[PDB]
Amino acid sequence: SEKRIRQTNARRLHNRYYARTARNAVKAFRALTDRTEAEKKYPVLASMLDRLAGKNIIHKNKAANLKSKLARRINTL
Amino acid sequence: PTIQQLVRKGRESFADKSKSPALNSCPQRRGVCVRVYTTTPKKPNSAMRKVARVRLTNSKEVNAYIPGEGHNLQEHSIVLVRGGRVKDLPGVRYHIVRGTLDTAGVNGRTQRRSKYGAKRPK
Amino acid sequence: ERNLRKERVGVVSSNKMDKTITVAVKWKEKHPIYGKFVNKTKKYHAHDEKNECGIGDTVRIMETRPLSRTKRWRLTEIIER
Amino acid sequence: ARYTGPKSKIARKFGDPIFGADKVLSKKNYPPGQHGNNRRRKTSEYGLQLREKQKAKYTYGVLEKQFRHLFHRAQRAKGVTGELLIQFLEARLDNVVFRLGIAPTRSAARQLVSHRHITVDGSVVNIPSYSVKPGQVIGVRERSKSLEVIADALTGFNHSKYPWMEWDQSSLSGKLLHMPDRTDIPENIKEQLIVELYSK
Amino acid sequence: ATKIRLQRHGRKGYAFYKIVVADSRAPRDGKFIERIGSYNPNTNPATIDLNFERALYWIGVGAQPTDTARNILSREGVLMMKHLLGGVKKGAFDQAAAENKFEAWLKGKKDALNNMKA
RNA sequence: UACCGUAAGAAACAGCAUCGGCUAACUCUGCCAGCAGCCAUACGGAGGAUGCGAGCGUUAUCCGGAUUUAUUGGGUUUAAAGGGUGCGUAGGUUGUUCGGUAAGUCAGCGGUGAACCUGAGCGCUCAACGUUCAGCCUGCCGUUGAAACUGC
RNA sequence: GAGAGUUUGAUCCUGGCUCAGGAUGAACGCUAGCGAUAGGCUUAACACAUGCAAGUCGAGGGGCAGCAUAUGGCGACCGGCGCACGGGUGCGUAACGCGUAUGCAACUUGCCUUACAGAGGGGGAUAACCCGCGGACUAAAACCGCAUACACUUGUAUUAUUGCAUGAUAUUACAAGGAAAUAUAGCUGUAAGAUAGGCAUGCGUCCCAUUAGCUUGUUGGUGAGGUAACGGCUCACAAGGCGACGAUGGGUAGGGGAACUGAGAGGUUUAUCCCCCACACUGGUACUGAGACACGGACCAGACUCCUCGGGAGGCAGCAGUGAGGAAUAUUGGUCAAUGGGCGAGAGCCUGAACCAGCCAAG
Ligand SMILES: [K+]
Ligand SMILES: [K+]
Ligand SMILES: [K+]
Ligand SMILES: [Mg+2]
Ligand SMILES: [Mg+2]
Ligand SMILES: [Mg+2]
Ligand SMILES: [Mg+2]
Ligand SMILES: [Mg+2]
Repeated sequence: SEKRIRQTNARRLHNRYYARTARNAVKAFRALTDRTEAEKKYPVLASMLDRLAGKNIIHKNKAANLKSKLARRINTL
Repeated sequence: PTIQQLVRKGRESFADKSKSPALNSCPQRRGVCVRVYTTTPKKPNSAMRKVARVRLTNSKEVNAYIPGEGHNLQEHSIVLVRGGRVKDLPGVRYHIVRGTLDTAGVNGRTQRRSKYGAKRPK
Repeated sequence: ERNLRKERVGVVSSNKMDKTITVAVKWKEKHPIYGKFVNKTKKYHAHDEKNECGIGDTVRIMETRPLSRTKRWRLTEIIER
Repeated sequence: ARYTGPKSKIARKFGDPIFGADKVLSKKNYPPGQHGNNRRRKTSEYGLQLREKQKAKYTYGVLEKQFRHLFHRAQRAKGVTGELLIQFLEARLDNVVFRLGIAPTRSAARQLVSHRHITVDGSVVNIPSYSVKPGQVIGVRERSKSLEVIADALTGFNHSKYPWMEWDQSSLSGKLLHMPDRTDIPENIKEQLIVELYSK
Repeated sequence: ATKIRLQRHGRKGYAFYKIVVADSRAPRDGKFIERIGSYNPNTNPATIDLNFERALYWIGVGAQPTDTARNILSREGVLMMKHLLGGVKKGAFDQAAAENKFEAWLKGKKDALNNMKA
């Protein structure tokens, strides 16, 4: 019975770390102004979101929504 | 009424009422006799009927008629009460089931034994 | 090869909303018990992008996805004014 | 259950010796009890219908639930209700044995059927209420073809005159041709009274 | 996954099975997508009724049969690769001729003589 | 399935004055009771008879006759039941005729709607029951037509 | 598709009542032989002790206490899959909850099937073991990078066709970004299928008007955020929306097919059976997961109960005892032989589902 508790707790910490990292990266990217700098840091954050969706921490549709929003912003500066 | 009147209002149906409401749809009930007394019938009938005031388990007071020749019922006796009303007696709409719990069968019976809880003679 | 969304024909009952209108559709059918044919109406809420409808005009509406809270129809055509 | 009571009482109550021939029916033609042969109080039409139903039941050895089910079957079936009821009563296995003459009385036929001395289509059937269909073969079981009672019952029954029954003494068996008509059935039961009693 | 299995439907002491296509999570005698046959194991010839076309379709789309359902399908001849042949055509298996194999095996009948001479 | 030897191990319950199928004696307020009512063709016992029968009676609950909520299918002078009388809002109903429309209405086609329940089988020695197949789909939805009637 | 009696001195009406008939998950009284086939706490989502009810894989990994000289296998540990089903209950709920019929050009879907591609390199932890609760070491199909996917996601452009408005589909791309497992059967990406969910709609869905006004995210818009997904779902102008075709409030109830009943119309109930919904001592919050009201998971707050002085446990609406309540309802039974389910390459293991047996005037 403790095996389920331990596995659930370890997985909860593991998921929380990566989800929080991705959320902070998205929040930091949303505040950028320089178009060249935003275009330079967009690929790494897109990679982070797609890797999260692959690891199943978030949904592929959620990653797609976030990437679409950030690409639209980078288009409009 | 007109069809428009019936469309507007409609018809009403009223559910009937139980002839023995203190049973609460149970076929029988358990009770305790408060007072075991004797009563007089209506005008065209003359006798001394044996009735008991019974407190049912559902906290209801009933008047139950004790049938058969003679009984051993007293106060604080646990009895079984079933439905059935006597015509001449007013307000007595229940019967005591003989041969169950405290009340015993009618002694000396040979016919209609199952109605008075009398065992088959040897 | 589409799946033929529902369509209704009704009469505009209100237009005092930003790009939303109320359409009342009335019909007759027999009473389930007494057999008399009775009138009943049903109201709707439709989307009108161009605000091209007044009051009392006969309109045709089609079923759409939820566009708001209790707004599931769009205005296809206007049959009468 | 079975009636298994005295038979001359029922015979005298109904007048007709429905259980065969007896020496008691003469010099005694009154219903049993101390109140017999004291004139005849007017019995109602309902009483007459009831007595006809009881006569049929005591004749064929059938209890009330089975009789009611037989009436339901006749009502469902196509034809005259009373004629169908009498045909169904006569189509029972014990009645078929009795008509074939393997046993002297209907109760004797029922006892033989129950004790498994009767075969239907080559197989042992021991349900006395079994409904025999035309074209079937009902015969004595091979292990009991030399029973003294069966031999005595068949002695003198060389007639086998029933049109709807074909008897073969070589095989000790018989077959049913068709369902006989009510007029051909030799029973004094007025099925119309039973029909109205059960339908009203 | 989607499965081909039997629902027990007879009575006590006499089992009759309904060959259905059902989701594996469904109750044994409960919801089913489709009914494709019946199975009576009480008769010695082991009576089987089956819808060949529908059974083949469900096998094609990937329903997984239970052990007894697979045996029934094999006996009826659904389990074949004649359609799987990519290099041949009109390959009449004709195995139904051998699968007939009518087992008309009966039992001899004996009787006991009645020597009741008394 | 077969052999030993055995009628041997196996019947009660409720009625019996009319309705209701069943009768006379002995007792006698005790009682009975669905009703008419009875303190004896009605109470208790005895003998008989009548229902049913491994059951038979009592109570409770539900349905039908009950048209006692009446669309099918009731009424309102005197049995319960016309508002004290008008005007009038919503609603309900709308003389005759011509032409449109097709909402009601009518018709065709298509889809959809385990077990149980209905004719025919098959298997349970019969039967309950189990099972197969023909006959119900008589609601809903979609799509084509008709225009007598109602609606617009 | 049929009954009877009863108001009077007598009659014809009106009108209620009482008896006849059918049925039950019934109970009670007297009595009781068998077989078959059904059913069995209807009263409180009452209370208790014991046991069982969900595990499996040594063809994933380090290992080896129970055996042959790690090899048979296997306690524990890491890891994969399952426990969200089967099973139980009817509290709540008058609601797109349920029935019937549709829509999603606003959706998701583990295991299963098919088709097209690919399985290249590397790193760090920490269980167990060991030394004492703390420390040290280490493996994986555990976890995480880098490489390759242009079948996928995102952005832009071109061409063509087309729908029901938002639009949809198909070639052309350039650009960026996203995987894998090995052991003796498998793994990863994409697409289609099948299955299972979700959302939204037309119609139908109990009484009280001795309940007539209700509503301020409330009705619509713009934008943003969020979600699998559309949307006041949430957050930063206009005043609208619902209402005698019954809003709002109060009371009561899980809903259907069945079943019973009647000539029919209809009426009664959802006991056993099937489908949908709701729930798991009472509330709140989430986590894990393809999937959660989490039925043999967690945290917190309550109350109740039990065992212990530092505290620790339980939830009987899974199956059997028992007690209480009641007119009233059974064994702390056998087996996985059959059907179904989980896991496993298979053999196989588990299964209070199930199949059986026991008890009960018992239909
Ligand atoms: K007119
Ligand atoms: K999973
Ligand atoms: K098994
Ligand atoms: Mg019987
Ligand atoms: Mg008057
Ligand atoms: Mg007047
Ligand atoms: Mg990579
Ligand atoms: Mg999750």
